[PDB]
Amino acid sequence: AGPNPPKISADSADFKELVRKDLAYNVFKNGKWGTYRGFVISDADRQKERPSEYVYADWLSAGDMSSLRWFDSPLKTGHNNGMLGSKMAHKLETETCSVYYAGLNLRDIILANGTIQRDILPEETFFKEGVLGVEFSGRNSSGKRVMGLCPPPALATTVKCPVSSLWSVPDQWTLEEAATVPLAYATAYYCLVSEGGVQKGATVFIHAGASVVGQASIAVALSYNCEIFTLTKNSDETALLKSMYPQLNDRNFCSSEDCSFEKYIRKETKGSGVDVVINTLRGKFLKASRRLLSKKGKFVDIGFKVDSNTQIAYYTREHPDLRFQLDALLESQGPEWTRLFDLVQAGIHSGVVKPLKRAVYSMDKIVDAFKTVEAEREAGKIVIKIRDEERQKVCPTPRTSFPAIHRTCFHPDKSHILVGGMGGMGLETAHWMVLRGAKKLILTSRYGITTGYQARKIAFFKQLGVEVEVLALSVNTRKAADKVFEHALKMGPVGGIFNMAMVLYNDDFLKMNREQFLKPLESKITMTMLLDDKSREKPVRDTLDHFVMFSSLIVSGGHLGQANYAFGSTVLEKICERRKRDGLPVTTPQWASIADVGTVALTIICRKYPQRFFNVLSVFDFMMSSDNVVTISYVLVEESMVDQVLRAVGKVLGIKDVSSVDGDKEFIDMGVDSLMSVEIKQALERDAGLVISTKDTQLMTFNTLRSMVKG
Amino acid sequence: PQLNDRNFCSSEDCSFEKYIRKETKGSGVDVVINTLRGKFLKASRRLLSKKGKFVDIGFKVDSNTQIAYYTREHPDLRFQLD
Amino acid sequence: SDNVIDIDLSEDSPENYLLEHAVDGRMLFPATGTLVLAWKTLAKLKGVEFEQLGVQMTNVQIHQALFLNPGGKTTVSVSVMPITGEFQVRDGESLISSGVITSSEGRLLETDQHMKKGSVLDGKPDKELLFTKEIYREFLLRGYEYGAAFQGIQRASLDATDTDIRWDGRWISYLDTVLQMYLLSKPGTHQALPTLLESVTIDPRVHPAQPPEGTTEFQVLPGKWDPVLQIAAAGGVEIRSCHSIRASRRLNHDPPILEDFA
Ligand SMILES: NC(=O)C1=CN([C@@H]2O[C@H](COP(=O)(O)OP(=O)(O)OC[C@H]3O[C@@H](n4cnc5c(N)ncnc54)[C@H](OP(=O)(O)O)[C@@H]3O)[C@@H](O)[C@H]2O)C=CC1
Ligand SMILES: *P(=O)(O)OCC(C)(C)[C@@H](O)C(=O)NCCC(=O)NCCSC(C)=O
Repeated sequence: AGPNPPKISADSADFKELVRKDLAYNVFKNGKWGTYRGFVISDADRQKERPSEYVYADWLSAGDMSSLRWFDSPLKTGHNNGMLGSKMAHKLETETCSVYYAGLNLRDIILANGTIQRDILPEETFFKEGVLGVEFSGRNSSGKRVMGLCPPPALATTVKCPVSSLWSVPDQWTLEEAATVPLAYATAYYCLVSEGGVQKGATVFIHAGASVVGQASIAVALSYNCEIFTLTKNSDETALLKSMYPQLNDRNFCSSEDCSFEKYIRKETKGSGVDVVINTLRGKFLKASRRLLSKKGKFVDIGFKVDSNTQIAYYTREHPDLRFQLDALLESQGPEWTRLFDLVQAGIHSGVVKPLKRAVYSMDKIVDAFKTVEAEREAGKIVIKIRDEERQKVCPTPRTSFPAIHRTCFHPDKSHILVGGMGGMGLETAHWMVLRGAKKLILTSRYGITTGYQARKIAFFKQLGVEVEVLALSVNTRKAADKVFEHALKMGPVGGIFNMAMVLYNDDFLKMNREQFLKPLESKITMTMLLDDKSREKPVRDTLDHFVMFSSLIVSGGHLGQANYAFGSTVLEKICERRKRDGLPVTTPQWASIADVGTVALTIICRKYPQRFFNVLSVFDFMMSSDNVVTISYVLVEESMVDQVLRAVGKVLGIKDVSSVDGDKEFIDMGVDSLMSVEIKQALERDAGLVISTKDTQLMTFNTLRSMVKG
Repeated sequence: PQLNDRNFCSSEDCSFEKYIRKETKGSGVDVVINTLRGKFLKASRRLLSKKGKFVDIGFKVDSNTQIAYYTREHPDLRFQLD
Repeated sequence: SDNVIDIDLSEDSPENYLLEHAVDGRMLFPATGTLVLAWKTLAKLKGVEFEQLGVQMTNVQIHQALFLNPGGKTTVSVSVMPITGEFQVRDGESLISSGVITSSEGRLLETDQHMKKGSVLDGKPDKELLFTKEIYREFLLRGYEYGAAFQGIQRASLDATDTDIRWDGRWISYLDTVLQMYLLSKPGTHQALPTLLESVTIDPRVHPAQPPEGTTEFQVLPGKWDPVLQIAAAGGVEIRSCHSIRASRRLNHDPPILEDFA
């Protein structure tokens, strides 16, 4: 209230003006009469990019390579996500490096475009933030220029690379050149010297000689004085390889267009075959390559798009899966890896390891870079330039910011209080925090663990390496609040306070006694002031990072019989605005009907549909990384044959108005993973007579569909 | 004399897979010298460790296995000493 | 070529329960659905009654998903090779399942679970037991919308090992409830669709016969998940080494509106 506060008292002056207007809601705030209103946040702001110090590349929708964005990296907290389960068995010593260039391999493109799910990767990467990028080249914490391989995501601006996977850049290569060496030559040595056991003078057959791993394989083999046969797509690749390696004549090149190389290699080797086969092609070329093997020859298959029968072989231990072995070695970093580290390190000194060709792409062109690798229209490495290399050779990395999308993260060394978190949304929210970094939770309840579902998930968290303490204490007195935070500071600095408590009593306002009225006013008023007070006083105030107070739509929509719950829920919404006046952190989600978890779980109330919890947590992530106090979130419930199938097909893609979107934009552009296409494929037959191919689905426009059903 | 009753199983039924995996604490066996065929061959492969090696010296191989030898999919070790 | 099966998803068809099995609004044909179709086809080829036949499927790949059409009819064309046993469920020119099915007259069941009589989950407190409500809260949060016919598991332990699967006569639902012991053995937050069951044995001669017609208090068969061998067994059924493929979650409603109370 301004210097002249209103004087509303019976026969006052300011009151008489209000009576004449006769408005149902008059609030005097910031010196003006007004009303509390819910202003819609545009959908474009949910993905708005803001400056951020630490970022990493991920995908908004899995299987779409046009949805790669830069998100906030939990490395701002020092550590990295995915420190649960197996990842806690290997206590590798890591060096925090500033990434200057990130190398792009065919492994990243395979994961990004949905050809392989992240579950095929090593189990230590199951809970990682992202799975894109392994190699990099930058500066370590001491300013030295380094390059190496680290568990993903190395497609970021800061990495925590194990000290046993980090090489030193010679003082002749720019940081740009060093970004091409590590993985290409690390895999070449693994395929030849570690798995193939190549020997001096042996004959080796390399598929896809022009690829980055193909070029590295040739260089290693030539250093071993081998007889080389390589498959080159076109004459440009053959010419390129000849220029890079003068020892190669036209006699060492074949064609990948058909399996005619078998006779050539089987005549030039005089029927002995090839000692080592680095195999990337599949189908009949795989069979022909096997038939070229000598009697002691080794077949190293590093292709990614394996068939179904050969995928069964991997499961039943019939064959070894070598297409994700470099990733597995980097997790363990045991004797097998140190052999490759020594080999590559030796190669650098002896001149075998030489930088490959390169093609730098800016950070914002990540989508274009990924498409370039997938097409394979030309040879060379694709490297994303994160920063600009300084002229000096040992200098600190300047502190800069990058545009990235929000991603909430919790400090692993800080304890988080979840008051009333042992129920409904609390347990499935604590699961979310654990996956996003939280490793110290204090769940509070009035009774304790009282159901089998609670005991199961609390046991699940403890198994993952989280420290959970369950207190049966209601915070309705300063003494209890001290006890709860005492058990908190003994686990770590208090870095979050969430209140998800509710005690509902429903009845008509006239039939409610005093005791019945103040039932929902203990977890929403009495608590929130005692938790607020603690966060305002040290040592929590300096340490506190989040302060979340869950609320309901009764504050903005109202309800019948819940006059008490409305009163308490609003006071919680105003205690969370006093915090904003004083600059303290505060968040207050104002939910609507929610599904799968709680009160509603046990549908349509006030015409609003219940939300799916996997959305509750998607918007909740937006809520935490925002400047407003309360963010209202709710869901509202919603001819010719040619238009019939169009609506059904458009509905599959997640489009509400088929006519709104462009009729010339291909389905893959909007996004068609692997299940939407089959649904459309079976729907174009169920609804009409059309029978289309799965691949044809993703490259056909809406106009094509309309013009095809008529035919 | 070194061997104890704990080191033996029964060839009549494929119950060794459970016992061996339990006794090895899930690490699997590093090398398998395999002579049995059928369901005992598959079970033996599933005890293989991450590095584990499978040496198959049985003579009465199945037709599908024999085609694998011809195709160079697998090595034929049953007449290697010869 | 061989037996063609017509799944009638009408208002009162006996196979109307197949619609009470959806994954985030997608009404898919159960992965164990193709097991019964292949199982019944082999019996029809042999001339014996499918409930008197002890089968064993191997490497059952669910090549592609079958979207059941509500209030309609879907057709499949199961085909079993006489002697080798290669079975195949297909719809037109599209493959939907594959594998090898073999019958036998001897013991086909590895785990000795068909002998267990009662239930280990007796006398335990309520805070050491999961019930039907809580088990299918775990599945629902992961995207698996099970209805009332597929909600078989009546009780379980906090370890997910022991269960009280219900036997009510329907085979497509029973084999799915045995495959639910696998899903709740891998706690998580993502949605996984099974795509390869390496071994399935459905010896019915050690399995309780169909409930007497008119029954409503269906009996419960003790089940168990073997974390060592990766075997889910209950009564006269075992499923070993079942693998799944992660799938993105679909929003059945429309995007929420976010406002700023100010
Ligand atoms: N559920 C929904 O759809 C909606 C939820 N919200 C908000 O989200 C949260 C929903 O949580 P939900 O689990 O759904 O509610 P539930 O009723 O399902 O469980 C809420 C938890 O609150 C705990 N609790 C209540 N009083 C106290 C207390 N004095 N001290 C400690 N713990 C307490 C209870 O633990 P015990 O029972 O062990 O005492 C219970 O587990 C609430 O904050 C609610 O306001 C907002 C709008 C709608
Ligand atoms: P693309 O990467 O080709 O996608 C492959 C898909 C479409 C995922 C295919 O493998 C598939 O649909 N498999 C799933 C089969 C299935 O639905 N099995 C389980 C039945 S539904 C259930 C668990 O509710």
